[PDB]
Amino acid sequence: YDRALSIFSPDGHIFQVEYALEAVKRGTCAVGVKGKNCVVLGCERRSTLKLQDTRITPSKVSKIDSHVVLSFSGLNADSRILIEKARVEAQSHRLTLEDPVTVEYLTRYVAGVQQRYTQSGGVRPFGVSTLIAGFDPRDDEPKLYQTEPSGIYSSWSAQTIGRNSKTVREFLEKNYDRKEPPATVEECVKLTVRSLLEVVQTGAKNIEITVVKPDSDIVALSSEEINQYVTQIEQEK
Amino acid sequence: RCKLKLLRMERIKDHLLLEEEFVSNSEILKPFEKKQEEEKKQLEEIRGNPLSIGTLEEIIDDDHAIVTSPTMPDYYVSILSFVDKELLEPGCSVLLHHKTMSIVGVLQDDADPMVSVMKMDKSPTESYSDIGGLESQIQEIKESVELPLTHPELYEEMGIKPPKGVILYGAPGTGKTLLAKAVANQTSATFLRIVGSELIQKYLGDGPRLCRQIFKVAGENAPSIVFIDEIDAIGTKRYDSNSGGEREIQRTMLELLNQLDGFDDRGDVKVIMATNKIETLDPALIRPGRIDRKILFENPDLSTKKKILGIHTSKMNLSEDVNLETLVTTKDDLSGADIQAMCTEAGLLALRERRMQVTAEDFKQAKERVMKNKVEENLEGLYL
Amino acid sequence: EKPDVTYSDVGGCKDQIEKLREVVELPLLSPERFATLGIDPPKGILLYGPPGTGKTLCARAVANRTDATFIRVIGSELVQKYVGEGARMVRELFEMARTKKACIIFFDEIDAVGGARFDDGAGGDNEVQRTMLELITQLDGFDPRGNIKVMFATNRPNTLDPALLRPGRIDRKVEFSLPDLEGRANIFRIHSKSMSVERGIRWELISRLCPNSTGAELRSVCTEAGMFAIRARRKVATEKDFLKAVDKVISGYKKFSSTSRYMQYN
Amino acid sequence: FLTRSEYDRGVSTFSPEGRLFQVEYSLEAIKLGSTAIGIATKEGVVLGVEKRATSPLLESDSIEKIVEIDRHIGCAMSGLTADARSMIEHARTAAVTHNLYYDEDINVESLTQSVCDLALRFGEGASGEERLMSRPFGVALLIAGHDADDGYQLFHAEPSGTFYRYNAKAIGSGSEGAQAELLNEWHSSLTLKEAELLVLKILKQVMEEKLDENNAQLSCITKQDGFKIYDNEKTAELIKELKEKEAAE
Amino acid sequence: SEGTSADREIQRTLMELLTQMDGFDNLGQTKIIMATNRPDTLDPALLR
Amino acid sequence: GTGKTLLARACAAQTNATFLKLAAPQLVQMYIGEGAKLVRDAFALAKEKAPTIIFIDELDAIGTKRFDSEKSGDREVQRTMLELLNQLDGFSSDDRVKVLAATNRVDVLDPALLRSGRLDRKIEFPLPSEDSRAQILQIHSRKMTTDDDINWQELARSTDEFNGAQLKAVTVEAGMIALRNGQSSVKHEDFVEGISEVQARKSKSVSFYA
Amino acid sequence: GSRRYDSRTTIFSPEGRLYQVEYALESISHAGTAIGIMASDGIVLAAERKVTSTLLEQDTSTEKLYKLNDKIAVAVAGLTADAEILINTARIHAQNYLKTYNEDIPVEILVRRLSDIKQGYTQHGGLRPFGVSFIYAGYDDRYGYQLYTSNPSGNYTGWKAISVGANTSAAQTLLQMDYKDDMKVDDAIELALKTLSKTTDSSALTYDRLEFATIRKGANDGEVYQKIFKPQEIKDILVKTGIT
Ligand SMILES: Nc1ncnc2c1ncn2[C@@H]1O[C@H](COP(=O)(O)OP(=O)(O)OP(=O)(O)O)[C@@H](O)[C@H]1O
Ligand SMILES: Nc1ncnc2c1ncn2[C@@H]1O[C@H](COP(=O)(O)OP(=O)(O)OP(=O)(O)O)[C@@H](O)[C@H]1O
Ligand SMILES: Nc1ncnc2c1ncn2[C@@H]1O[C@H](COP(=O)(O)OP(=O)(O)OP(=O)(O)O)[C@@H](O)[C@H]1O
Repeated sequence: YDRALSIFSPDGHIFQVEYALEAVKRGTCAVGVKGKNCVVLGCERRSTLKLQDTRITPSKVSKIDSHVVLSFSGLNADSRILIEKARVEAQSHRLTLEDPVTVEYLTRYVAGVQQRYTQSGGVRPFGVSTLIAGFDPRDDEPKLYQTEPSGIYSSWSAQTIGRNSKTVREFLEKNYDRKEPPATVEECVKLTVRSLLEVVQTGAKNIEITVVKPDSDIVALSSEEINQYVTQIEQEK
Repeated sequence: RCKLKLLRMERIKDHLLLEEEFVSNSEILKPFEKKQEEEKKQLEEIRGNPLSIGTLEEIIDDDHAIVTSPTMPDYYVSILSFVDKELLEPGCSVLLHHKTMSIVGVLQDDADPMVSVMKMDKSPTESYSDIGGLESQIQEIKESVELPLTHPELYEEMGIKPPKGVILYGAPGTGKTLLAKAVANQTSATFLRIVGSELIQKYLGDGPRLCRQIFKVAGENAPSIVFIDEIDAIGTKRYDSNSGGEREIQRTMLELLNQLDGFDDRGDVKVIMATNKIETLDPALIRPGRIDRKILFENPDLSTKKKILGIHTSKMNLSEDVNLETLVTTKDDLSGADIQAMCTEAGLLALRERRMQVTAEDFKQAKERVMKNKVEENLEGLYL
Repeated sequence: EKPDVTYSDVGGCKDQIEKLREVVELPLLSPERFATLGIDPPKGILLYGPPGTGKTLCARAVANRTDATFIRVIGSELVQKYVGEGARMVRELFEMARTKKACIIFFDEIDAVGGARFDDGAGGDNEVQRTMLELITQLDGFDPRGNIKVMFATNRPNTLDPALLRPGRIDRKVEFSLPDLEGRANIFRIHSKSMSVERGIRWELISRLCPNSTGAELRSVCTEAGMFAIRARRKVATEKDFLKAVDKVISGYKKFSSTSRYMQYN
Repeated sequence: FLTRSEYDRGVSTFSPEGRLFQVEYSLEAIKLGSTAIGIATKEGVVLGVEKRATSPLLESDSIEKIVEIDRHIGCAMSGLTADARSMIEHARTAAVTHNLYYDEDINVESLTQSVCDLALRFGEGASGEERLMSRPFGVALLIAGHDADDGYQLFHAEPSGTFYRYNAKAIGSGSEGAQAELLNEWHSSLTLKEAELLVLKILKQVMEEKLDENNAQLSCITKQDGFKIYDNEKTAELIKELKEKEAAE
Repeated sequence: SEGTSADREIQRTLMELLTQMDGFDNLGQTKIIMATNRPDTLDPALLR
Repeated sequence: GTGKTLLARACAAQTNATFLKLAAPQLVQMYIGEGAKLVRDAFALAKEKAPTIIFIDELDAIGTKRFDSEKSGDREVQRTMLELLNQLDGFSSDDRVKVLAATNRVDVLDPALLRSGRLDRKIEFPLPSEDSRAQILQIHSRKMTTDDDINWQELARSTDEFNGAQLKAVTVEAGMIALRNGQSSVKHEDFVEGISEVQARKSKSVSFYA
Repeated sequence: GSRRYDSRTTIFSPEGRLYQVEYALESISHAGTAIGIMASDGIVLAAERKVTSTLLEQDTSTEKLYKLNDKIAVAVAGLTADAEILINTARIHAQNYLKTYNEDIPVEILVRRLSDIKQGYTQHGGLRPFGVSFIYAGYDDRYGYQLYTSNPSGNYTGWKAISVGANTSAAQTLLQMDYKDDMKVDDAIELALKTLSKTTDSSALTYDRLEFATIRKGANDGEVYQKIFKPQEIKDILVKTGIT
């Protein structure tokens, strides 16, 4: 097989990149907001279905190195091929050039990965959009990037992708400030919970929060924790 | 006392009016007795009986005409006695004299079984705010449909031509259908409504005569508002392929461009089109100035759906139990036809009980049936 | 009967309408100059180009000026239920126009009925292509057109007959164009001179803001600005409302695909 | 959408046009390009790009369409910028290859010719080169540069595989509006700060926000200082001194 | 007869031939010689 | 463009033979047994007024290649094709009745018109030749007034593959240009600029590498 | 030629969605039901055969049930041919893991590997999917008993109670009402049986139409006894629960 699954369109596009963006629209919603000394990725999980084992099943936030997290929206099945490439590149960087990867280098790699499956024959793009966030090593600047299935990469101050992202994005213009992040880690978490409660709704059990602090500390806050943070927002509102 | 007050005035007046006209029938003929009475005698003798129906093909300006009768024989008749030649002109049905055929007058005209589908017999009993909410994308349909009929004054100040046309587009169930019938109640001018599935036919040539007609009637009985409901239906519906197909679709489209506009200089025919296949139309259709302000509708937001759900639950029996706001929580960027089907289904739960009450339990149960429809022609579960 | 539209009101202020005035308009006024020349005077013209360029608007302008008979045809009006019925229609229409003295037949929207001839071997296109042929056989004839000036209005040159587009019976053929950066300024002055606006404005400004565009947009820049006029409750139109309106039309054009699209196949 | 296209089933198939349709479509993706303006003089070449703000929450000072090939050649991308992620690496490789084999600064024209030979390699397998692409690139470059053999040169590289040497060219969406002004205002008797200010004149007209250094970026290639990306503080000064002289009218 | 009315005019006249050719109407010393320029135009009840 | 219809009228009138004017689309009628009856009466007339030449202009309207029709009103059209092939057979009183036929294309004809007995001699009208073009130009230009500095070879070199309708359309177009300068005599520099203004094609299109 | 007749079935729809995946999911509710119910002491896997005839031999048949290794067995529902292949791919993967680390595979790892295999066929190469759904019962020490379903797209989620195949919606409703977090294996066996008695696509529900298998902690010394039952041991525990 060497026949195209990418047929050029007279519109100034490729159909399959437009189809791949819709597929991303229909995916679960991710928020990213970076503090002054943290990153915070909040993601919706549909836990609406009952008798779900949640212990054994991976969160929709995957660590790809000891200080770079990747969250995603769109085709869940497809995403895992990207996560396996990216973990592999992370070691290769240590092998041949030494030190851990930079968030930028890894983001670029991801960018070239999704890009490839557009331009090559025999393959269709991936309809998966990533939020790549993290720290560079020896550094303490949070750097929050977004890559999208067009194979276009971006830096962002805060971003959201997924379902009904627009509703959260308008909220984020108005409650997060370009000039000032919220400075405590805790307030940043609650700003993102407060944002999540627009579309997600339906109790606080469909909210999951991963917080990363520099020096390679990725911890994910449990349901119990969230429960306390949500109730606060609830009372104050 | 609040119904009665209305009734007491209006009934007594319809009873008097009726009675008035009985005594009055006789009274019509009294101010004359030879001043008009005599005139009537003169016209009648001329006419005699039967007055033979003809069809007038064409006039000649020497006081004659060529009729072709539906009984076969053509006749070179004379336009004589009690007739204006300005009420004559192709298409007329005429009264002929049963000895020598002279056109004594024109009184007969005969309606089509296609102008019967077009013309409506109702005035809409529902009015506006029966899907209300998204009530700022409705002043793009009442500042260009309602208002230049209501006020010439505003568009005289600014001068120039006043508005012309709208294309309504968006998700299905987001009110498009009711929008059109809600402006026709307020304006009260001739409301034509045609389905697009009737513009697609299984016979050629008659396709174009139908589409050419709608605006010709429309300009005649001006002002008119022509609702073309569903112009998304022109490329998805088609019968056979040998009197259907490309050819028949292309021709009806071509026809419709002359009508709107075109060269006709017909009557007022504001246009309202509902669609959601807007890219199966021409660039000379979605051309500006046959569309002016165009209206996009998307799915309502969370606080909009609270406007929608309180319209619908006013007509229903209520309790202190009922809580609207948690029904809102569950639905997330869904149509107000979805929300209209839960309230219609909630009384289906009341009907099923045979209990006259409607409770919070009845609204939540039918919300589960409404969400069953959405995700079960789905079979992915969680997005694969 | 000839609808009233001034000759200075036109769908496009160009030298293109002047070329019309040498083929159609002038040998009706003066066939004296074309006798002195001795040339056969040109009769036919093709009017073509993108929608919204007021294709049919300059031919309403020219219908005001010439005062000849206008007999207008719709191409989708030429197709009837049974085949060869429409054969009757066209033949008869042309012979009525020969009897008529100083007349013009304006072929509008003859994209169906006027299209290219080709074979299908099982089609239902053949029955339509009978009437397509009936249009050729009348134009050359076995006699000439004795003062019948012939316009054909086509959206599309993309498909046409090559014997309804032979160059001796449609003579000079005029491409109608998109207004220039000067041409939009002219159009939009015909349109805002007609509107009450607060003096000291630029009609040049509004053209720049616009990309290469139609004047049918410039007729709707005013009218949508007029609706932003009534909402502010102004008798007058100012600069501020004109800005909102330029944004409104352009955003819509992109969203659909109003320009550089002509659809159909025949 | 759905505009008549008779043929377009092959990715190279003809067409009563006399030329391929797919190549034509590639050029119709550069009219959706964010506008890149470039004025070439005999004293230097200025590459200006509108960074393009999409959101107030997007950091628009971190994203840029100035891309360095090497110190003596700069390049600007407009169009579909994912396609330029693959080619710009290739071009940087290329330059380096020349410095390995010949220990010399590569000609601007030569370098331009190389990504064109890359640009033409769409297909299902044919000719001397093995096809590895299958759809044509939908991106155009403005390779500027300086060599000490033919001076300042500026090239417009096409997805077609064609290169035309320009003396100034703007591409992108506002291309049509730009090239009217270039025709009258350009000449060969310009000086560097009168050109620089010309980039910001024309940038002003195709601006969809307003002009400030939070959505516009300048960059140069100078003979004795090389390719230099102008920072925002420096960029600001010039934008204000335009605004001083436009208020002298 | 998904076409025009012409094609059920064909049909009325064709049915008349079949009752003649074989029916309670019988032939005879009457012979059919049928000359055609292509025989796969025909209805197969005229190939019979 | 080659003046198919023009030639046949001119030559049939010069030599005298009863010239019947029939346009093939007129045989198509939505009537059968009356539309089909113009054909019948067109032989009956013609055998009285014999020797006569029956000129059918176009022959695609009744000259359908189709005779395998599927689901269409093309079996109505072909009954005037079939009735034509019957009376173009001898049962005598047709030995002196002829046919001229002009048609735009000859790839659309029925296999029962490939055959001799119908139209036996098959004449092609070719695109003009070098000598032929020069002649054509002089025949139109005889009608109008020219100056005496014209060279008919110059104009004919500079037009290559121009059909007779385009060449009629240069000659006319020259006196448009004349009128606009404002003359009363038509220069030899005008016919050259009518080459560009009116052809058949507007330029060589946009080329970006052709 | 070839490009002309190319199906192109691995392109996105306008919805962003993959028609052939859905078509695969449509066709597995035409195959029999396989259910997993996780008890706290073990895992019951209960499958209803999609064939039955009195002339059938359905006694050596293990036509839904397969051992991948002695600690992780599967229930198969769908097109059996495609499924057989993956089953020996899986064995090859288990033994590989065992070669290199000299330690049995955790359930987490083998379910991720099969899933990536599926992912490849829908992602490119112009192929049609492998239309199979596996219910993995397995024991590992690291996370205990773990129960899993995977679908032809190649995506997995853990479950405490699941149903696949025929009447998925139906079986799910039932499971939710009659589940309790911690059960004995017997109570589970009972429940496994009971759900299939209310969902059976023929009125009758019998032992010879049940394949039924467990993994039990009734092996002493913290080991797990994989048991695929004989149909005559199924017959007794079906009379126990009083169905027959
Ligand atoms: N805002 C609302 N308030 C009350 N009823 C509403 C509202 N929106 C829609 N509905 C109701 O939903 C039903 C269908 O809506 P309608 O036909 O008016 O619009 P539409 O968007 O074209 O959808 P569809 O054409 O599929 O019915 C009607 O009974 C209508 O009144
Ligand atoms: N070039 C222009 N100058 C002035 N007015 C223009 C111009 N172009 C279009 N218009 C406006 O557009 C209106 C309608 O155009 P018209 O119907 O006459 O055009 P057209 O080019 O034949 O297109 P179509 O036939 O497809 O409708 C005109 O009445 C006029 O107000
Ligand atoms: N040999 C010629 N001499 C002079 N002018 C010529 C000559 N032949 C043709 N022309 C010019 O070309 C015109 C077109 O000719 P005519 O209509 O007879 O051609 P045809 O090939 O049957 O085309 P159509 O039937 O499509 O109109 C003539 O009216 C005449 O002006």
